[PDB]
Amino acid sequence: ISVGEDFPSEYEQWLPVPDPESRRRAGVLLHPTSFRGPHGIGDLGEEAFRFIDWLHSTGCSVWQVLPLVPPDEGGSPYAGQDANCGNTLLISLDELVKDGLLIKDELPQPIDADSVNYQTANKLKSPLITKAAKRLIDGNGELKSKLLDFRNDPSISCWLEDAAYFAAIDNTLNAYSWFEWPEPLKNRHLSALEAIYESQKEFIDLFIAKQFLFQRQWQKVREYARRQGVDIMGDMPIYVGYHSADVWANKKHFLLNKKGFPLLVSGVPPDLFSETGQLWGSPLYDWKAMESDQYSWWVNRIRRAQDLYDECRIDHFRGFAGFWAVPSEAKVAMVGRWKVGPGKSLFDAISKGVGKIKIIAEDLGVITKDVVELRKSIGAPGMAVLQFAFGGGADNPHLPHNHEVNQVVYSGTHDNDTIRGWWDTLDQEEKSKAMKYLSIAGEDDISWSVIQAAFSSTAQTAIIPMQDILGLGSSARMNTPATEVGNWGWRIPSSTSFDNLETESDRLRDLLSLYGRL
Amino acid sequence: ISVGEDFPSEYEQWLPVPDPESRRRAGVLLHPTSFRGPHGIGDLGEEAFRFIDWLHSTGCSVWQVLPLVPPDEGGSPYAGQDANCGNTLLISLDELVKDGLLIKDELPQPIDADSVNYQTANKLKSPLITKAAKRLIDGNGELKSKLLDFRNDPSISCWLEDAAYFAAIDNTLNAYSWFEWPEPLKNRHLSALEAIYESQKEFIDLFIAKQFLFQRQWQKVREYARRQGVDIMGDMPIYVGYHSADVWANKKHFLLNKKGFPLLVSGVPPDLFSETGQLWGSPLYDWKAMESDQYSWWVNRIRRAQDLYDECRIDHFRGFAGFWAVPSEAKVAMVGRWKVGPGKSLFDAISKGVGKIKIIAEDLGVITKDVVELRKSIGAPGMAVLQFAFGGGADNPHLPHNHEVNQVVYSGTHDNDTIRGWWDTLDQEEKSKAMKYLSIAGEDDISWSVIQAAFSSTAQTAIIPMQDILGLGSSARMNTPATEVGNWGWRIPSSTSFDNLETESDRLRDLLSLYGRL
Ligand SMILES: C[C@H]1O[C@H](O[C@H]2[C@H](O)[C@@H](O)[C@@H](O[C@H]3[C@H](O)[C@@H](O)[C@H](O)O[C@@H]3CO)O[C@@H]2CO)[C@H](O)[C@@H](O)[C@@H]1N[C@H]1C=C(CO)[C@@H](O[C@H]2O[C@H](CO)[C@@H](O[C@H]3O[C@H](C)[C@@H](N[C@H]4C=C(CO)[C@@H](O)[C@H](O)[C@H]4O)[C@H](O)[C@H]3O)[C@H](O)[C@H]2O)[C@H](O)[C@H]1O
Ligand SMILES: C[C@H]1O[C@H](O[C@H]2[C@H](O)[C@@H](O)[C@@H](O[C@H]3[C@H](O)[C@@H](O)[C@H](O)O[C@@H]3CO)O[C@@H]2CO)[C@H](O)[C@@H](O)[C@@H]1N[C@H]1C=C(CO)[C@@H](O[C@H]2O[C@H](CO)[C@@H](O[C@H]3O[C@H](C)[C@@H](N[C@H]4C=C(CO)[C@@H](O)[C@H](O)[C@H]4O)[C@H](O)[C@H]3O)[C@H](O)[C@H]2O)[C@H](O)[C@H]1O
Repeated sequence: ISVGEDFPSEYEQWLPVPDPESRRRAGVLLHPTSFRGPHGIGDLGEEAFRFIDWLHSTGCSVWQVLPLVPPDEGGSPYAGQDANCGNTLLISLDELVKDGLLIKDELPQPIDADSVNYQTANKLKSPLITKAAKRLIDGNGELKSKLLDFRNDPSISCWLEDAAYFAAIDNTLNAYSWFEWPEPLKNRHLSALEAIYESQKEFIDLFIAKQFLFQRQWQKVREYARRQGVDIMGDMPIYVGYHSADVWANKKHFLLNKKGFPLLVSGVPPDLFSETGQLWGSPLYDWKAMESDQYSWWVNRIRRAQDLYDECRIDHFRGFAGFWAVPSEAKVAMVGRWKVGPGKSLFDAISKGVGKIKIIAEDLGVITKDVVELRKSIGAPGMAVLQFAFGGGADNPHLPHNHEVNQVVYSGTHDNDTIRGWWDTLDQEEKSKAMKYLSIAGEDDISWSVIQAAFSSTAQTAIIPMQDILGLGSSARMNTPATEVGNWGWRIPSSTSFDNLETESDRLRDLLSLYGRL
Repeated sequence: ISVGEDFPSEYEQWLPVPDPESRRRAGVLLHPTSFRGPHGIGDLGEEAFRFIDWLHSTGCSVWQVLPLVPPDEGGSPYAGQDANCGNTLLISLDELVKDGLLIKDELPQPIDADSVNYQTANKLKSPLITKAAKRLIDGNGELKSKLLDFRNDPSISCWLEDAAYFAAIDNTLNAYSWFEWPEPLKNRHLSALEAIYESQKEFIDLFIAKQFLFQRQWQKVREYARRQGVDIMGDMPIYVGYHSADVWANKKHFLLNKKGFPLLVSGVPPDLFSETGQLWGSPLYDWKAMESDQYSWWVNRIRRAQDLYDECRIDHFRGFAGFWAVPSEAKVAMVGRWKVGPGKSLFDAISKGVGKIKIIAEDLGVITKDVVELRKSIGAPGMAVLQFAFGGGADNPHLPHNHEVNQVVYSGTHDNDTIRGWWDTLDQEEKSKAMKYLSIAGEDDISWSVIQAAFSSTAQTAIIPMQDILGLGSSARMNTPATEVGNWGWRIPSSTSFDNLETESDRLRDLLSLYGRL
């Protein structure tokens, strides 16, 4: 219509429509090992479905988990034994009964494990998981046909075969790591791998069958989440452990010497958690090498993650701009150097290979100019953690008035204390600063005040740890960085069920309503 | 530095620097007619400088005024008698004593005017302002030389001459408006204008001298503001009155019939303020005609505003996308229709002619898709008013969780009640809704709770009316839309001075500090 002319009679109702991709929402951070149950550890069975139902009733639409990789021996998902495999100790045994692979009589006696012991859980559950996998590979029915489909899926076998062979070799040998393996296994000579197949054929087929079982139980949890309107946000650990099929089967893509030993290892300089810095110990990526077959190993990680999650947190995102390299012999991280990461070049390859992708940049720590620019050049939202909001002055980016829309706000991460515990240890200048910003009734319910401040944010997504919805103290902390004992063990108390959290559900629902996050 | 290589030793300190154009700030809305003083009305003398000093001590860096045009007879700046002229009743007489144009003995006896009466002020001040202008045009000194410079400034005369001639003709004739003027004055015949100059030469030179005096006092106020770090935000009324030099000297650029009578007039459909809508009564722009000499009249408005202000509010911004046209004979606005505005085409011409300009879009009312898009396509911030936040649900754009960064947040505008008065009339559903969002101590200090909510916003600029800093009731309301009597009259109580507002100053300074607006 030309300037000056009349509009049609429905001009007043030509109102702007809210973008569905801009929808405000809330979520809960809860790793599946924290579910209750009689087998020493949480699993992908009934408790997972009950939690989704409870989460649905709160109005939350996001469930954030830690990485689902097989953890290290202290329970850590961030130096896993493989990059793409699933933690087979998350397999529900009760579910294997529904699938026909176990009979009820075989299910073991319950144990009291108010925290996870990964070794206790392993001794109790692995015999039955192997028995179930044995019955699966023996059968000729529909489930066997689904296993064969899984195996020869081109994008499963490009990681699954190497991982089975690796697990098989490690079962044959007494060595501490693959560094000590004999040269022909260590460097993957065809005949040596052929011999391993012949002598460890059954073990290999069992390992592949256990990965199929994990895959199946997880995809069912995720379908049930989708059915109840819940997206699952996974977690992509930046580094993988030395003793893994990933490092072993792609030596030239890591920073190792001629004999396979790491030249440099991962960590961060002196920070909040340690005076000497955090020495993680992982091997590091030879980025110029990776660049040369298009980061195909990184592109397969993201493809695997797309199959497991709706959305994905990229751990230590800053590491792709610049990474901290410590000499491999060092006993502390504080002696080390910053090195140039792959930058945008990695993310263009992920785009080109995988397509459109929902990524959350965990951009916490030392944030330099090149990190901020990388995050913005791929469009990924960053993070705000309220527990870091009350040091410094009013320009602190974690304070609500400084949040952005394309961002996720946490009360805290799995690396922080709970709110209660954090408030208990808090320095007095930081505490009275926080009282001026927050709305506090009783200090008992400081959790709800912080949760309230997170939801009132302009940030599109607000994530709360289950510990803070339950108002738990420091004994419920999931992880303390720069410590080796007593992490990754927290479980929901055996006496709290998802049917006894109606008050919490309502109180949350009220807040999401109030801040337009339903 | 290539991928994999070491960074230099100052990598940790390559931290991102905050953009100075992103600086958060606060301000006060206060029209100069509201200043105290003995002459029935506020002026650009000592009270203006005292306010700037007080404003500086609070930490605010913005002073927002209403349009400074000569108002209509009820005091309204939004249907002024001219578009570019200054309200000569804002001239300080005490300042004219300092300039040598008046002697102290001539200054009149004080009057008690706790609200402005524009006619009382006109009777009292105009004889002395004319006396002062007479002494100015009679002189041969430095001030006369500055007047001559003002006159022949090419971008002053392209509006000032028409406005003097118009005022001169109106002084000669008994007519109500220029519609009733004889054809040769009405249509600006050369010989008829020549005759006016010869018979009204002195009046004309006096009018031009009064505009010089306004210009001088205003530029001194603005230089003092700049010295104290205070920007002045003006206001660009969208429409100008029928009886003005603007309409008269540019007939073909308005929607008038062959004889000069308006075909259509301005207003808005049925809304919050009136069941029949607001019939403003102004003539309307013939936009296709204006497009044809590049909107040169609009481009001169903005040029004039650049000379008076740092930044400018565009009143009824939505009107440039679509405008409501009511038949001229109508007694209510509710019978009318929406017509297509000039859109981006106007703003490209302003860019091309004036350069870079700091514009605030007053995008309140009925907001259609084409308004949101126009605002965004020129990059202008919009507005949020907290007084409209508590109708509807959690998607209401005036609620703090929905603010954007490129935005100005107000407790209220000059069109709203004060906070106190607003809270006093508030419906009970709206009131308990507000109590859940706001932090309220005593209801007396509801003003400070709303001021707090405005400052805590992510919006880059927060503006508060002086009435709310003083915690005043509805009697201090500046304007009620769709009313004709009792507006534009509010003045600071004669017993409140800027030296007795230390507590207010501190309390504000505390809030700006807390929300990073210092
Ligand atoms: C944890 C987090 O750290 C970095 O960000 C921190 C930052 O450092 C802090 O300063 C702070 O920053 C705030 C700041 O305080 C505020 O002032 C400011 O305003 O805001 C900033 C935030 O912007 O907090 C942030 C965030 O917490 C990183 O940047 C961040 O990405 C990190 N979080 C990630 C990353 C990892 C990486 O793995 C996870 O790390 C966890 O897992 C590892 C691995 O298990 C664990 O390490 C333990 O286990 C190792 C295996 C062990 N290594 C030994 C191994 C051997 C075998 O070879 C031995 O031979 C030898 O003895 C050792 O090498 C480690 O010793 C052991 O510690 C980490 O502890 C654990 O945290 C994080 O979970 C993940 O979220
Ligand atoms: C005022 C404001 O109105 C519009 O926006 C409103 C909106 O209409 C409201 O509904 C509400 O919207 C909210 C809503 O409630 C919420 O639910 C929702 O969530 O948010 C929205 C906000 O987005 O509030 C908004 C904002 O207040 C416009 O869109 C907005 O731009 C307007 N504000 C501007 C514009 C003007 C333009 O004039 C100013 O108007 C003021 O000045 C005029 C001029 O004096 C005054 O009019 C009086 O004086 C006239 C001379 C008189 N005319 C008579 C003349 C005659 C002869 O010619 C007579 O014969 C005849 O009887 C008359 O025509 C008028 O009668 C008289 O009223 C206005 O009253 C005065 O307000 C605003 O100050 C400025 O801020």
